[PDB]
Amino acid sequence: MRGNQMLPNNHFNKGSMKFKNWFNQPMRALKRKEVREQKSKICYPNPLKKLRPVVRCCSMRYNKKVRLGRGFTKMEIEKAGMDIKYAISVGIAVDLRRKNKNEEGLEENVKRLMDYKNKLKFFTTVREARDNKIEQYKGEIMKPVNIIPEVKGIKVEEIATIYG
Amino acid sequence: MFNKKSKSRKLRGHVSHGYGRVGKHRKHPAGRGKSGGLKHLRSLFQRYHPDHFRKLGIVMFHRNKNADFTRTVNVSNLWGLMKLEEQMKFKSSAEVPVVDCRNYGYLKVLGGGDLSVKKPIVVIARQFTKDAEEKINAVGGKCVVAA
Amino acid sequence: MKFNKNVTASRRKNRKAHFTSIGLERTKLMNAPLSKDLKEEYGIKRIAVRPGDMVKVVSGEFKKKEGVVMKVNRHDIKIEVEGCFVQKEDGKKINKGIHPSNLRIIKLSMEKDRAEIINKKVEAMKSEVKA
Amino acid sequence: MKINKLNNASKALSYPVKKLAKTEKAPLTEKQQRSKELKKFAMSIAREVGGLAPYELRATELLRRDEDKRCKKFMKKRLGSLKMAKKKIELLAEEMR
RNA sequence: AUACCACACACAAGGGAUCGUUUGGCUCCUGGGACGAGGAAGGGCGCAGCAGAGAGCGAUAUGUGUGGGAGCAGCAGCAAUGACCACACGUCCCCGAAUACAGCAUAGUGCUGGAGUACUCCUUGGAAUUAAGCAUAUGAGUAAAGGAAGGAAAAGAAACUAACGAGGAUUCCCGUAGUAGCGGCGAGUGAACAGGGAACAGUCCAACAGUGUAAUUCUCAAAUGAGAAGUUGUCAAAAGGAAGAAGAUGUGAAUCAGAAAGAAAAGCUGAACGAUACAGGGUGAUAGUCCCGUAGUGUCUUCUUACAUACGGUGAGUAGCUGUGCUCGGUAAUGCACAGUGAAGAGGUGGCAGUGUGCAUCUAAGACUAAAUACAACAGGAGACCGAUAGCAAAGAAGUAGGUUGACCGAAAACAGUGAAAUUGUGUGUGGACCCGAAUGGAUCGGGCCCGUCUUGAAACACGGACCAAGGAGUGCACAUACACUGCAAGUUGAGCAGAGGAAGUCUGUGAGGCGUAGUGAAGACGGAAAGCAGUGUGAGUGCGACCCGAUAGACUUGUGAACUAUA
RNA sequence: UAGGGGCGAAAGACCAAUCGAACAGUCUAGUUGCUGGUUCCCUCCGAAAUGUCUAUCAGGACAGCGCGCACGCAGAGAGAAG
Repeated sequence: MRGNQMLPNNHFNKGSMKFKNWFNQPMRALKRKEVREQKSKICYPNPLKKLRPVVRCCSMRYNKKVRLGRGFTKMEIEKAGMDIKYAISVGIAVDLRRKNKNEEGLEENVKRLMDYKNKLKFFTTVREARDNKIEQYKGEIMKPVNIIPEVKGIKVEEIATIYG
Repeated sequence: MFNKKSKSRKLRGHVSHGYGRVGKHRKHPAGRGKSGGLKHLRSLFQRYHPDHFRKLGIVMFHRNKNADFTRTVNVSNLWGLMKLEEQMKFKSSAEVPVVDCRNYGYLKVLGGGDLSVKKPIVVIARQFTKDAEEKINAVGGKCVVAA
Repeated sequence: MKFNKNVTASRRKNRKAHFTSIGLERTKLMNAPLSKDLKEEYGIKRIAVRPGDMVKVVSGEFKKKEGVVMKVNRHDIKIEVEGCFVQKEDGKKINKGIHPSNLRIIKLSMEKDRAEIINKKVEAMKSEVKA
Repeated sequence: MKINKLNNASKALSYPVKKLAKTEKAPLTEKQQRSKELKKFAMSIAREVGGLAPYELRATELLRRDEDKRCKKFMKKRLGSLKMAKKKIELLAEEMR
């Protein structure tokens, strides 16, 4: 060892070490596409994905950002006038482990349930939908965006009374 | 340049491959890795790496990065967070801008330089230096502490 | 262009498939064109050459000659035609074999099952032609 | 390095939420009461049929001589936990009374 | 130098390089993952008209049925009264788990054993090597040896994280991170939550079953009886379907002629014609139209999948403690064991030992679970891969010929092409070891010790080298780095993954993280200079076989040997 | 009766032409500061065998002497005169 370098630390001593290559990457992508397509036929009029709640992220670093969670709580579902068995039949996800501890978090998730209920359409048989030429929705349902906001201006008299 | 021939291709026909006839090219003449550092390699360490052989400082057996992560901005850069089209409106306009550093991922404000435009501004952050507070109050602005 | 990915385009694979063929696939190798008149007398465009049929040689040393098929060598893919031969130093004469595709049929040998073979092929066409 | 810039005072701040009160579960139904009664009853019969174990006898003997601190040390070494020892002493005391 | 020795050229010998060719290999991707007491895998022996090896088959050693249809490769004989092929079935000698046996369950019938083990789970457990020595440590919970299962296996629905304004089973990918820490604080080792995605699903037993009648399971009879299990506790409900996928197979356009020349035209020259088909293969030289296909189109056969009852809050030699041994990044104990000791019904946890007390979050000591993930044999498709001293050891009867007492060990050989050099004979010329400089009709003149290599120093009485051909040694990846070149710039980026698209290419989104935009201290705490990020390559350091070849040695096996020789 | 084991009227003798620790196969391409080798042409520049520390003396590292790219630029391996 000669000259000036950051002192080495390269961990290649272990003779039993395995290597993983990724030559299969394009092909496995094509298989995942073809499985989704055929799954989408089996339940034609219905979306492939279920509806999920909006929750707030964990640490001090991510407090100001909202995200999708696992499932609605029994309290959210009941407040919007539904019952658990019905919610499942209509493609809403459920999570009985989660607890509610805020007024705000509850109010927002109730809005999602009422919005979704309003945008639905019901059919007697598959053939009726087929004849009406209904086109099935793809991707996640009503996802959050979390954009950067815009700079508001305020009059000099207000400065004393509200502080942004 | 984007491509160049290698040195190995010029050394064809020359006996020692550039390692010398007397010194040669052997397997490991000095030892393996970064070993020998208190002994025969002491001169390399004392010249380039003097604070290597030591123990130092307070110990916490588990730390959390998310609970301690922060990013800092100076007063001279506050107006720069706004878009250039936005800057050019508030410069002439009668209104006062309300800038929230949390929205750009900044949490602490430092007192470096002078403010870009000498008119009032409202600045929202988690912590301010003493110099920063004095500079903002000098122009008739306001500092608002928030979580 | 080929869009079916189950069929091979390898030179190595196509060649092995040729020379190691057996059964009905071997019979496909012995096909020859019919003359313009016979293609009105019968529906077929090409048939496997058999002994006793009458052929015009259209390429090679024996070009323009006509004659009766004597023998069909399946292992070494060649046909022997009456009166196409070479003479040795001894004066002895040996029939020289011609590759099927260098021949053209002028009259069909209708011995045995030939009439049923032809019927079977004509029906197979119409079945899909008329649909 | 983007670490260790704020003071501990400013890290302790928090956003002003509106809370929801906890739903208390104090009511205990008739059938739940009988269930608990029968379990406590069964625990009596075992003690009546089979009696006390050797260290329980030795412990109770020390309590009669007012050897409180000896009994404490003894029980700690038998059960491991100083909490279990404090509980078992209180149960044994009540049995003797 | 008549004939010996050397060199040059022509011819004949001798050998198999070079160039042209390839029904083989290798690598990546996709499918598949199918054995045995109904005798397997592996071994032996027989069967043909002339038959050794190999292939195929069992004393039925080319039999039966279905779909087709022309010959059986040599010689003699057979064949529309079916040559030959393809699909299924019937027959299937002896040894071998090898069994007329061993262990075990039921009212009874039975089940296990051996083979295979790349990938997955459970045990047991090294040394070479690195530290420039070596003993803790490293290599490594790796190799080796044992047990067991499936097409995957394991895991799995919190006695879970976190301290936020919180989240919410398991597995896998990007990332936190070569970080917090462990360490003769040396060499070296080394995780977790978050944040962005793929795929998504939850449920059972015990505690706790009608008492105006065991209502429950099984057997024989019978059209309504006998008997077995069981009160040390039996018994807690639906048919049902069209979709989805993979194979097999049918059809399938359009050309003739000519001078010269050749063994032969498909070349070349003129005139035509097809295309939703100009992928590729075969024909006596380079073919869209000569043959097999291809684009486009028909049929048929298999496989996969789907509705009912009743419930909660106490599962013990356990959790824990003391001593002890191994283990982990886990540090005054991370996990697992053994011996002593041993709870409560209420207990467990909140990465530093103890005692107290509020607060937050969970419920151990019983069970089941799809999808997203891993990789041999065997089958199919591809390639900036190799081209007979290469590529698998093996392009032919290759794990073969042949060999070890034994465990075990193991080759060569392509075309009836071309036909180099070493080396030999004959003929013709020129010289007496040969090279460089300069010449004659002709004797010759001048200069030169044998190369490669270690070395102060080689012609050496220093070592390697008889001769010719072919093969034969600084390479790949990871991490920091300086330089040259390129885009944008207070910013920058092909993370994974989604949408489009006859597709391992390309285009477009969503969207983390990282480094930079300013530093100082062990830290509490404080704050005031300096263009960067991502690539394409070159020089150079460190770790892996690491420029190529080379020890005496060390360890591990449910591997072998007393045919020579020692002793009873 | 079998390998850190056997067997020996004792020589470290003999255990399949092998014994002061057998054979087969694997870990393993074990390690090497030591010996041998390391494959095309021309052009331009051009060394060292010294100092300090080293379980260091057939080896290293740091400095000194080469070369490449070079921001820039009043200097010099010689004399006088104090």
